[PDB]
Amino acid sequence: IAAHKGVNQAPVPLKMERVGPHDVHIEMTAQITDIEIDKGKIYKAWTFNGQAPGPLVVVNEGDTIHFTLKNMDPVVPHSMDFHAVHASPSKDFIDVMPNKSGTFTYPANKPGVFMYHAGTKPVLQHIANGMHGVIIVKPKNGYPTDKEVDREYVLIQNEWYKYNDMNDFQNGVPSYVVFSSKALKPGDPNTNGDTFTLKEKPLLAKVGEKIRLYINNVGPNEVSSFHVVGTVFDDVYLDGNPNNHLQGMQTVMLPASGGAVVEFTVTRPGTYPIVTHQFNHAQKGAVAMLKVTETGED
Amino acid sequence: IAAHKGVNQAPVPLKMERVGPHDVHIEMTAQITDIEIDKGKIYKAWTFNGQAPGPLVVVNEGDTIHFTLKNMDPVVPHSMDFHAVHASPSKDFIDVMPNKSGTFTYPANKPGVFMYHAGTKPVLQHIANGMHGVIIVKPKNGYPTDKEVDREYVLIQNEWYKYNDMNDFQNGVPSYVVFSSKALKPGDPNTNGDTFTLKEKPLLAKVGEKIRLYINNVGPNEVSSFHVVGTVFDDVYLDGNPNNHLQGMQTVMLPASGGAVVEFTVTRPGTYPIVTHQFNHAQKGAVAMLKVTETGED
Amino acid sequence: IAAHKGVNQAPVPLKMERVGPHDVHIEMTAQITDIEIDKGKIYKAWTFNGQAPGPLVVVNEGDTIHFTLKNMDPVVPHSMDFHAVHASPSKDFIDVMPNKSGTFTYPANKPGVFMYHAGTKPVLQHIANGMHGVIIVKPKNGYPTDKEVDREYVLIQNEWYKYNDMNDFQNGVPSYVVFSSKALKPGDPNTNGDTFTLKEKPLLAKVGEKIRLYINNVGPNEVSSFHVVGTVFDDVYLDGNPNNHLQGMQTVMLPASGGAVVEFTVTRPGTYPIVTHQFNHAQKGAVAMLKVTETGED
Ligand SMILES: [Cu+2]
Ligand SMILES: [Cu+2]
Ligand SMILES: [Cu+2]
Ligand SMILES: [Cu+2]
Ligand SMILES: [Cu+2]
Ligand SMILES: [Cu+2]
Ligand SMILES: [Cu+2]
Ligand SMILES: [Cu+2]
Ligand SMILES: [Cu+2]
Repeated sequence: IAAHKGVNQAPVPLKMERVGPHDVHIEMTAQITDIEIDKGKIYKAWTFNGQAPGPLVVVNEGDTIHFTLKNMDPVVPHSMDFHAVHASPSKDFIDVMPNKSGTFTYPANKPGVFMYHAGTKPVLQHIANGMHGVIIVKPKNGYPTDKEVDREYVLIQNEWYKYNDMNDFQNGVPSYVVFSSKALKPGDPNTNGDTFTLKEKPLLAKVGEKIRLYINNVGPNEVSSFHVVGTVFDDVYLDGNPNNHLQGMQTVMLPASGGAVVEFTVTRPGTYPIVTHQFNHAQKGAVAMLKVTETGED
Repeated sequence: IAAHKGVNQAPVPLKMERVGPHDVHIEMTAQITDIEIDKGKIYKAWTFNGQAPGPLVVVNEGDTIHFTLKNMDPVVPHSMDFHAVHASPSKDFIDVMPNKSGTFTYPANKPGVFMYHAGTKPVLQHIANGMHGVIIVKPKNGYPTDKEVDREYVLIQNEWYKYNDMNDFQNGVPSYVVFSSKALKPGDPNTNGDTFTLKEKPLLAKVGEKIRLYINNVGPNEVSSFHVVGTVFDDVYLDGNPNNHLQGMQTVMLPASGGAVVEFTVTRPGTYPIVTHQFNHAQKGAVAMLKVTETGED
Repeated sequence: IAAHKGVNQAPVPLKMERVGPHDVHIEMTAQITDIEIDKGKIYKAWTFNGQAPGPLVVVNEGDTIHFTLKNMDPVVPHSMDFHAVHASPSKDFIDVMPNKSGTFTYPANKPGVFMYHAGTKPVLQHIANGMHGVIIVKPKNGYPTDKEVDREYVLIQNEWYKYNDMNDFQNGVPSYVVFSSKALKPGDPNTNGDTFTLKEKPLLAKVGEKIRLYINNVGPNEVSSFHVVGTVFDDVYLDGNPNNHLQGMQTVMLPASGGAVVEFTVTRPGTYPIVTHQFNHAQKGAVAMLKVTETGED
């Protein structure tokens, strides 16, 4: 796109603030930002807020979201679709023009780990170019294993294709499949979908801890066979709904846009790979690392 | 196939009649019928009764099916496999020769949403050319959410490939992935697997209604990440068995031949897309529409 | 690999012996063995013990495994990863050098049907070349349907690609997808992943029996849509954990490395195909047969 040549808009922080016991304001941008998806490989991504996947959003079950999208893209309109919400797509997920802002309101009445993404036609084009992310809706009454969990992180899986190539998006194998982590608390890593960061800078944990991961496979195209090497998932909640409760899974099958809450215990010090067991995708980037130390540091 | 050149057998209505409290007769054809799978693109499909996917069959849990296949194909034998039934495949799912009829009897003792398809070797060839469909077996004691449902439809997902090309069937990406709807009651739409009909003529519903969809992904080759934009599935019964009960799913992962009953509420007027979240497949046709109005009409 | 030219190491039997009420010794080899994966097609596979998939391992819930790998490969190091166990991957799943042995100890504290595989980088290369298998961990308190089961078998699904071709492994469609069976009791078939053996020499059962299959899809890359023609799965335990209990499924979706225990009744004499319903994979080998006779013999 001619109007994107040379464009690299610095990331803009997510803005959220609660405005009522059950109402939250959220302000995001659509912007064009260069991301290093593999060593030496820059992708001029279409993003929310300069991250791909976009920034993490967390709300409570029953919150109504008052969402504003500010479109910084000079020529391409964009929109927002939250899987968490009940809304009219043709009224509430509509396009925002270049250099304009739009505000939309809708309720998040279901707990879980939901994909969000741009909903502008062709949707495949907007997602593949990077306009995806996760919103977590915390269950009012928690998860029955809440009191067993020592530490938690968010992981997202996505693919990257040949740059803005709709033929490749529809008919080709992914060039890269990647994990990224999004921060839940101060001190947590916050990364983009790439082949290397979570290998060189693993997530940290302590020997003996039970770890919870909030995970989603945003695609656009592949399903995911999610597995942590050296453990078994004690408990799994499909899409993060506390009722969808499985136990003792080695691997969790996730649809495109599929989410889960998974919990597992790390019993020994060492480095534990995290992968999608579809190992062609793991070979093309989709391996993260969890470093388990005696203290949780290092 | 030389004997199929110029052949276009007009669709023949499904014949069903109950013959006992737990016995039902079913008569279908195998026939060669031109179907417009994309605008300007005719596929000379191998079909049951001139539809692809074939006509909807509904029986009750515990019904024994007395099934007759009349093979109108001038040269290719065909057969029928109902996933709903217990049967001997080598005795009951056997080939019917051109211009011949065969009758087979077997019980449907499990509730749910089952694929049916031709079982003639090579099975891939018969399914890919269009010989697939759904049979629903209604649970004797219903679903626990039966009294919450306001309206219901059937949706089927299938792929189309290069015409009768076994290399493409085995090794290539689908040319099209499509939704079709099959009528449950008088007035319901009844369509074929194509890229456009359910976009131009959406399914209809009323603001505030809870909708049930009986769905199956007949393939032949892909899995499906089934999602309705702007809602969350309140309740999901995997393969339509009332015991396989999930709640609050954003997206339902379906194997090839996999079925489900899904229920969701539409809270606002508008047009709600229905897709497989594997968006390369959605881009190649697999998007339907649900139009929600104040009255349910229009 | 030059040092593999002409190499064909005869299969070596698995060695297992119990050494305590909750401790078991296991000794396996890594070796290079020619396997006929399709008629006239030899694959010089990287294997455990000269089989691909490797030999079946069965232990009890709560057993600690004292595992020894003897690496017979003249030049390539190999390692072992059991999905059943809790372990430190960077200490316990480490490489064993050519002509060396390594011993590792870890507990199997979860019931189910688990993949095992070599964990040497690049892992895709070792799995695709044949270093995969299944370990079953029997539940301390069994399955609630144990008393209904008349007969049981193990089936594994895997793919084969162009010989040791990392480009094909990552980016290409499988050349073959295959089933194999591993013996649970004296007299059971024990076969390798190929396109023909379980067609020409089907598994045997008796009319009216309820059959249990322990199944795993080891990949490396594809998911599986597991289906037995002519029946419906009465009961399914995902990953073989008794808590993950589904009923009345036509087809069971399995991730790469995904496992299940499935149970179904065969009501009539005949030959029942077993397939992955992703029929491009079935067409390329992934069809087995179950022959049901009045006596269970023949
Ligand atoms: Cu507001
Ligand atoms: Cu966009
Ligand atoms: Cu979506
Ligand atoms: Cu009759
Ligand atoms: Cu046919
Ligand atoms: Cu079938
Ligand atoms: Cu020992
Ligand atoms: Cu190896
Ligand atoms: Cu593994």
